Amino acid sequence: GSSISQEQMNEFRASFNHFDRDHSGTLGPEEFKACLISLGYDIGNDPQGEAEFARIMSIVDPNRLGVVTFQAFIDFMSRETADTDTADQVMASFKILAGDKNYITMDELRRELPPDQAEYCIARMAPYTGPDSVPGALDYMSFSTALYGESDL
Repeated sequence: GSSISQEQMNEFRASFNHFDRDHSGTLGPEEFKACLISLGYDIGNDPQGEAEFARIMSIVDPNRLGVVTFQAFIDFMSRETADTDTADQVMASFKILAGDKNYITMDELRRELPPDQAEYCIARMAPYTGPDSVPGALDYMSFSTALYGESDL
């Protein structure tokens, strides 16, 4: 949980691919900086953008290679996306860990999003009372078609 959606990695890969027509797999510090703008970042020829870009280049390239890889900008994106989610990635992730069962426990889903994101998930996930049921059993498969946190929406 707390990660990229299918549509998110789509535009991330596409923008790096749009700017990196050489398919080197890496671009320069200015090229990748303008590549963020394509996603909606105010980081381009602005002194504030330069000030935060200075942080970014130090993370993706502490070796001062003078280049940034697709995976390297993702390394910091993973830190900023820590406190946010989308319905796509949260439902998708449960199926990976609960593919062994037909349901999820509150304990198991807390591994995916340990902060209050888990509590916000329990507040919508359908309850489970099947043969393998435990007091914290929730049917994640069911969540896709039914939720109760927004019953009056």
